[PDB]
Amino acid sequence: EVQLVETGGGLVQPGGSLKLSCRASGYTFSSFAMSWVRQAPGKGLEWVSLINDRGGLTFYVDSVKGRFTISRDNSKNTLSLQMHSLRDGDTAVYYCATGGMSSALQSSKYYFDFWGQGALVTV
Amino acid sequence: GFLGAAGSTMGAASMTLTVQARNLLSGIKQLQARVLAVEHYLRDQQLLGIWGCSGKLICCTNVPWNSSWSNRNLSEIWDNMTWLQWDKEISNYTQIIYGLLEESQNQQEKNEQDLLALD
Amino acid sequence: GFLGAAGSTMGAASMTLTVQARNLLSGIKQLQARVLAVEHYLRDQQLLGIWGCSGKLICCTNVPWNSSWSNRNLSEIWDNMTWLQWDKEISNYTQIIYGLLEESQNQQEKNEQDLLALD
Amino acid sequence: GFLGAAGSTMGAASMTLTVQARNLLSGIKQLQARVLAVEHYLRDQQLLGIWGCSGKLICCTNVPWNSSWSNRNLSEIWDNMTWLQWDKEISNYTQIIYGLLEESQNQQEKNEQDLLALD
Amino acid sequence: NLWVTVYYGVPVWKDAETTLFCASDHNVWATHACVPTDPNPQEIHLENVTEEFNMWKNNMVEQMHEDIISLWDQSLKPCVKLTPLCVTLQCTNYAPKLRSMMRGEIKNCSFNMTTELRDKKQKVYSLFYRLDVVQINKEYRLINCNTSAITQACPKVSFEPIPIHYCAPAGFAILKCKDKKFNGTGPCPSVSTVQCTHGIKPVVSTQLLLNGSLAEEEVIIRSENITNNAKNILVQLNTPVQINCTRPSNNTVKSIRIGPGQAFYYFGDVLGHVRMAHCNISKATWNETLGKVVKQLRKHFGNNTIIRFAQSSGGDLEVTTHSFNCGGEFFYCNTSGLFNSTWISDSLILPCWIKQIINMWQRIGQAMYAPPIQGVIRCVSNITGLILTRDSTTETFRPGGGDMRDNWRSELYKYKVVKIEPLGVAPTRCKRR
Amino acid sequence: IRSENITNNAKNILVQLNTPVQINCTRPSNNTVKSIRIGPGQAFYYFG
Amino acid sequence: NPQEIHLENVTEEFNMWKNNMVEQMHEDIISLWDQSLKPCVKLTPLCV
Ligand SMILES: *[C@@H]1O[C@H](CO)[C@@H](O[C@@H]2O[C@H](CO)[C@@H](O)[C@H](O)[C@H]2NC(C)=O)[C@H](O)[C@H]1NC(C)=O
Ligand SMILES: *[C@@H]1O[C@H](CO)[C@@H](O[C@@H]2O[C@H](CO)[C@@H](O)[C@H](O)[C@H]2NC(C)=O)[C@H](O)[C@H]1NC(C)=O
Ligand SMILES: *[C@@H]1O[C@H](CO)[C@@H](O[C@@H]2O[C@H](CO)[C@@H](O)[C@H](O)[C@H]2NC(C)=O)[C@H](O)[C@H]1NC(C)=O
Ligand SMILES: *[C@@H]1O[C@H](CO)[C@@H](O[C@@H]2O[C@H](CO)[C@@H](O)[C@H](O)[C@H]2NC(C)=O)[C@H](O)[C@H]1NC(C)=O
Ligand SMILES: *[C@@H]1O[C@H](CO)[C@@H](O)[C@H](O)[C@H]1NC(C)=O
Ligand SMILES: *[C@@H]1O[C@H](CO)[C@@H](O)[C@H](O)[C@H]1NC(C)=O
Ligand SMILES: *[C@@H]1O[C@H](CO)[C@@H](O)[C@H](O)[C@H]1NC(C)=O
Ligand SMILES: *[C@@H]1O[C@H](CO)[C@@H](O)[C@H](O)[C@H]1NC(C)=O
Ligand SMILES: *[C@@H]1O[C@H](CO)[C@@H](O)[C@H](O)[C@H]1NC(C)=O
Ligand SMILES: *[C@@H]1O[C@H](CO)[C@@H](O)[C@H](O)[C@H]1NC(C)=O
Ligand SMILES: *[C@@H]1O[C@H](CO)[C@@H](O)[C@H](O)[C@H]1NC(C)=O
Ligand SMILES: *[C@@H]1O[C@H](CO)[C@@H](O)[C@H](O)[C@H]1NC(C)=O
Ligand SMILES: *[C@@H]1O[C@H](CO)[C@@H](O)[C@H](O)[C@H]1NC(C)=O
Ligand SMILES: *[C@@H]1O[C@H](CO)[C@@H](O)[C@H](O)[C@H]1NC(C)=O
Ligand SMILES: *[C@@H]1O[C@H](CO)[C@@H](O)[C@H](O)[C@H]1NC(C)=O
Ligand SMILES: *[C@@H]1O[C@H](CO)[C@@H](O)[C@H](O)[C@H]1NC(C)=O
Ligand SMILES: *[C@@H]1O[C@H](CO)[C@@H](O)[C@H](O)[C@H]1NC(C)=O
Ligand SMILES: *[C@@H]1O[C@H](CO)[C@@H](O)[C@H](O)[C@H]1NC(C)=O
Ligand SMILES: *[C@@H]1O[C@H](CO)[C@@H](O)[C@H](O)[C@H]1NC(C)=O
Ligand SMILES: *[C@@H]1O[C@H](CO)[C@@H](O)[C@H](O)[C@H]1NC(C)=O
Ligand SMILES: *[C@@H]1O[C@H](CO)[C@@H](O)[C@H](O)[C@H]1NC(C)=O
Ligand SMILES: *[C@@H]1O[C@H](CO)[C@@H](O)[C@H](O)[C@H]1NC(C)=O
Ligand SMILES: *[C@@H]1O[C@H](CO)[C@@H](O)[C@H](O)[C@H]1NC(C)=O
Ligand SMILES: *[C@@H]1O[C@H](CO)[C@@H](O)[C@H](O)[C@H]1NC(C)=O
Ligand SMILES: *[C@@H]1O[C@H](CO)[C@@H](O)[C@H](O)[C@H]1NC(C)=O
Ligand SMILES: *[C@@H]1O[C@H](CO)[C@@H](O)[C@H](O)[C@H]1NC(C)=O
Ligand SMILES: *[C@@H]1O[C@H](CO)[C@@H](O)[C@H](O)[C@H]1NC(C)=O
Ligand SMILES: *[C@@H]1O[C@H](CO)[C@@H](O)[C@H](O)[C@H]1NC(C)=O
Ligand SMILES: *[C@@H]1O[C@H](CO)[C@@H](O)[C@H](O)[C@H]1NC(C)=O
Repeated sequence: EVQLVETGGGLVQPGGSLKLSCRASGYTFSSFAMSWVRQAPGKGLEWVSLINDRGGLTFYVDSVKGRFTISRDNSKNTLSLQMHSLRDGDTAVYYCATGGMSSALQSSKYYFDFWGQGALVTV
Repeated sequence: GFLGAAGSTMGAASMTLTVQARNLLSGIKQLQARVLAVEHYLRDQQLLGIWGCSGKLICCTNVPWNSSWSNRNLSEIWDNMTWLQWDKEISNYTQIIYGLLEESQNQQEKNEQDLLALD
Repeated sequence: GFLGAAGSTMGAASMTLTVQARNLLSGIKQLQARVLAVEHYLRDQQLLGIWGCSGKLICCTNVPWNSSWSNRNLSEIWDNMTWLQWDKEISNYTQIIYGLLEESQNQQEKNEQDLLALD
Repeated sequence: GFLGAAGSTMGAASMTLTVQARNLLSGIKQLQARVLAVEHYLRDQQLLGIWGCSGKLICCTNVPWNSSWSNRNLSEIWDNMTWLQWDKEISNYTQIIYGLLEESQNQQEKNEQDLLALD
Repeated sequence: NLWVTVYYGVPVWKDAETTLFCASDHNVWATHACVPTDPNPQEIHLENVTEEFNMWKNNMVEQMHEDIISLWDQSLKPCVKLTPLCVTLQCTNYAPKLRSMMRGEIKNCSFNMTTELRDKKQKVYSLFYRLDVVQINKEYRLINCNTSAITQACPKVSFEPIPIHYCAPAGFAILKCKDKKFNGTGPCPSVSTVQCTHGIKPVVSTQLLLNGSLAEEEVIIRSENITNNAKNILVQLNTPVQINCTRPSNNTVKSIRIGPGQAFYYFGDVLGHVRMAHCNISKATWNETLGKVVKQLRKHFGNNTIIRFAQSSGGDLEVTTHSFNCGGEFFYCNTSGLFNSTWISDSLILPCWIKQIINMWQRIGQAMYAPPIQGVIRCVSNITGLILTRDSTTETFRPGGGDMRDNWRSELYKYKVVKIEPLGVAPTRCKRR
Repeated sequence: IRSENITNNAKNILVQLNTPVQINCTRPSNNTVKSIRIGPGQAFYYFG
Repeated sequence: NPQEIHLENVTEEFNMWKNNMVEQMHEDIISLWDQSLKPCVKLTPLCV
């Protein structure tokens, strides 16, 4: 079956940096667009960043455009997220997911079809 | 390679358009053949020009797909069919699409001229 | 139809440019004639290129109208004149307008390059 | 004049591209010469096309400078060297630069298609 | 929710007929309007592509025909036209005191040649072959006198075939079937795109296909309609058969001036013995090759049908015999022993006659005079295919032949020319601003 | 009536009619035709 | 009216013995000579 596993660091301090990495299996990595979302204990679901199937295009929420980078290594089937400053309001369980965008040769998606286990980012 | 993707699916084959574009420009009868090849090239470039595509290889337009030309879904068309089969499938509709593209571009250019006219 | 608007007003005739554009392209002297037609087409396309209009039938520039070339109002020019009469009235100015268009495009290209140079 | 800036510096020469470009178009053997000149012109136009530069004489691209091709500084290249010297300076790298420009334009067009797809 | 997207550079083609270019890396087969071949020609296999080929609707053969006719006419124009040669010939037998079968074939004729000055005549003696001289009714005339003036080919121009590569013009491409046991028509699932074809030797022959290509695996029998007796049957072999052909007699060539700078060359005394030209084919090799052809015939016509071979004895000599260019000389070989077997459920000697006056491509009104060649001629060629035609309990058929287009078709059967259509459309989920 | 200069006598007057005039022309003699060969592949045809 | 422009600070290398204009001059002059004398009388009867 399809699997998606979040990995990365744990405790961070304000003003630092953190790289998260998702390993995908059970499907062709390069055939799906992906995104990063977060769930804070005191919040609901929210979207953070979106990456295309190739990786050429990236999109972010206004609150992180100047700090976060979403990237992907298609040969390693690995999605990466580099974060900076890591403010107290950024503490949450972060997830990566497949779906949410399409190449315009595949049908419309705009949905997050497969969700990983998640990893907790604590400031 | 030239036509190397000819047997590939339409999606995969869309990534080699520059190979064909570069290679298509690679006793009196031989000069006539060269002149006719040039005329065909120029007619195709003029046809792209009138549509407002300029030098783009993949030109997106404002003309909707009618679905009567072909009722296949996007995934079936791009992943399970070749360009030869697709081109044959819609050979009866090509001139209608071309006419719609010319009309759409004429309206677009007039609309742009009127927008530019606003102070 | 081809040149059908030749006797129509300039305004109405501006909507038929597509037909003439398609009709510009459609034994040693037959080959020579085809080559000459190609050369004239390419000269016109290059002239549009230097003006920054290679992809359009109608394009606006930044060159002002002198008003000495013709002091008619837009209503008189577009509604009460044919294109043949207009062409005759500015036959002595066409190359001056062409030179001004080339200079304007050169200034636009240099200014665009400098704007793109800013981070 | 034609090639008048040939001995001038690259910066000054960049302001005379229009006259040199306009003069590129200007029994059987002379007809062959005309056809060959047209073919070379169209080869250059198609090369500009696949790079997305068909509409202008000065076209900036998204390919970075490698610095291995030439390690001269920008001021040296534009204010001291002539275009003939520059052509000699990078004569061994043209086939790489053109390929990179082709790949860059292909990626740019695909990105544009994906951006247009967003509702 | 879909819009039209226009693509340029689509790998789609349509059938088309256009002019092809000559490529080849003096010789009459060397076209002046021809360029060197590519130093590294490309062959790009098309995976998961099937194309319908039809060797009988291939317009590349017509272009090859027109190219050869034009090339030969242009090459023969700047040569001496033998108008004063059609004169009364006082002829006797060159060597009547012989016991070989060549005796009576060579005539020793005397005439006048106009010299160079218009006021003088030069009595000349020369030898001609029997097949080139007809009695006026001793007094004889050249066989061509009642057809057309005959042009002397320039002896400095070689007639040895040079492989010619046909290249597509820009905007077109050549597809190769590249499919083992392809019968000349129908889909080919192994299509490969080539910028230029391989070199095609413009070999001129009848009945037997010489210096051509071989079948990849087995003998291939190609016909527009295998059951139509009126259609030519082209058999491609997978096992070449060597044929040893010779004109064992020696020769010398004399040269005289007939006009203001126009030299005429003619056959002189024969040295040594006078012997007839002939070809040699080993009997076992022919028997096995013919058995393979018969096996293919059994596949098409049945295993228990009686198969009979016969000679095409009726028709012009240029058709009833094998036409072979050996060292530049034109041989007309009987070779009846090759098509004499009947099939049911050390070496062979093939006599040949020599002609100096020929009419190529069955064009009546354009005779050509071949210069003589000094010495003794021996050559070895590869038989790579056969031409057969057919007239039931018994199926009797004959070599037939007599049309050069089929030979070029035999070599060009696997190629097709298509026009590239770079434009196309497709629905996509995008919209222009 | 068409002319370069209708009063210049050095030019022709081209008249385009508004009615056709039918004309029947003939060579009534029943002539023999003969042919001969005059050279290799060359033949001359003549009135008999 | 001729049109020429001096190229300042341009040092081009020339080689008059590798110039292909000489071959074109020769070929064109011989072509003009041969073509211009085609529609003329060939003096066959003088070789007497
Ligand atoms: C074809 O085969 C015959 C044999 O039947 C060859 O004839 C011999 O040729 C050699 C040549 O030096 C002579 O020495 C022999 O005396 C010949 N013998 C006979 C019986 O004829 C003939 O030469 C062969 N021809 C070719 C072209 O290979
Ligand atoms: C063709 O025949 C003629 C005579 O019919 C040959 O001419 C004679 O040849 C003999 C041979 O010794 C000479 O002695 C005579 O003097 C020749 N007569 C003349 C008038 O020349 C002639 O040689 C024969 N041609 C060939 C090639 O054998
Ligand atoms: C078929 O190919 C053979 C091999 O090239 C040709 O035979 C050669 O012809 C040249 C022509 O001058 C000779 O110099 C060689 O000595 C010949 N070699 C042999 C082994 O015969 C032969 O002529 C070709 N046949 C045709 C019809 O073109
Ligand atoms: C032109 O008219 C004359 C008479 O007006 C025709 O001459 C007659 O031809 C017929 C043909 O058989 C003869 O039987 C008459 O005896 C002729 N009569 C006279 C008076 O000539 C002539 O045939 C006409 N020609 C054409 C071409 O119509
Ligand atoms: C051809 O079909 C096979 C079948 O699986 C596929 O693996 C291969 O990639 C295809 N190639 C092209 C060029 O379509
Ligand atoms: C779509 O096809 C139908 C079929 O008749 C036609 O009536 C309709 O006008 C078409 N619409 C467009 C936008 O082409
Ligand atoms: C496309 O249409 C075919 C037709 O049966 C269907 O099987 C397939 O699931 C469709 N795909 C999509 C993505 O709608
Ligand atoms: C196109 O027209 C041909 C007849 O001209 C017909 O056989 C074919 O089915 C048509 N195809 C479509 C898609 O309408
Ligand atoms: C021609 O003139 C008449 C005058 O009444 C006008 O109605 C008509 O529209 C004109 N047509 C064109 C093509 O100028
Ligand atoms: C209009 O043309 C005249 C012609 O000499 C010129 O003097 C004047 O400056 C021009 N005005 C503009 C605004 O171009
Ligand atoms: C245009 O100018 C003409 C005279 O040149 C005048 O009669 C007409 O009313 C003017 N129209 C406008 C709209 O100014
Ligand atoms: C152009 O100049 C010529 C010079 O005689 C003059 O006759 C003509 O009327 C002028 N035309 C215009 C539109 O100025
Ligand atoms: C050649 O060099 C001199 C040196 O100052 C310069 O003034 C001149 O403009 C140069 N030539 C050209 C054509 O620029
Ligand atoms: C410069 O060119 C060399 C050529 O080997 C290449 O390895 C290197 O990555 C290039 N650097 C950049 C920044 O493109
Ligand atoms: C650029 O190169 C020139 C070449 O001589 C040199 O004089 C100049 O100082 C260089 N400038 C820099 C900033 O490297
Ligand atoms: C180009 O390469 C050759 C050797 O392949 C070298 O001698 C020459 O200097 C090089 N030129 C440049 C401008 O790099
Ligand atoms: C050569 O011409 C003469 C007449 O001048 C003729 O008698 C003689 O027979 C001719 N020669 C031959 C071999 O016929
Ligand atoms: C003379 O010509 C006829 C046909 O015109 C031909 O049948 C005959 O064979 C020719 N004579 C000879 C000797 O070939
Ligand atoms: C060639 O093979 C195809 C295979 O379907 C067959 O239909 C055709 O009749 C064959 N033709 C010949 C001449 O063998
Ligand atoms: C092929 O030959 C058979 C044999 O009788 C005949 O019935 C058939 O009509 C022929 N077809 C063609 C197309 O010649
Ligand atoms: C043909 O001649 C060559 C020349 O040596 C010889 O090797 C070969 O065996 C001969 N073949 C036949 C079938 O005579
Ligand atoms: C070879 O000849 C014999 C006759 O002795 C015949 O039986 C045999 O079938 C022939 N070879 C082949 C392959 O048919
Ligand atoms: C000939 O033999 C083959 C088997 O090799 C068989 O399929 C075919 O039907 C046979 N034909 C006859 C007429 O016996
Ligand atoms: C071949 O020789 C035989 C021997 O009798 C003869 O009957 C036949 O007609 C000859 N064939 C040719 C084409 O000369
Ligand atoms: C054909 O073979 C028979 C013996 O099977 C023989 O008597 C006859 O002469 C041969 N004919 C030819 C032309 O080889
Ligand atoms: C053939 O004749 C020539 C004449 O030049 C001679 O040199 C050669 O030795 C002769 N060869 C034979 C085998 O008689
Ligand atoms: C005949 O075919 C063999 C196949 O290897 C080749 O080596 C030989 O050179 C060929 N000879 C001729 C004369 O074509
Ligand atoms: C032709 O008719 C026009 C009608 O106005 C007239 O002005 C002209 O002079 C006439 N020319 C001739 C040569 O009759
Ligand atoms: C026309 O002919 C008359 C006859 O004298 C002459 O006076 C007049 O000048 C001529 N005009 C032209 C334009 O030829």
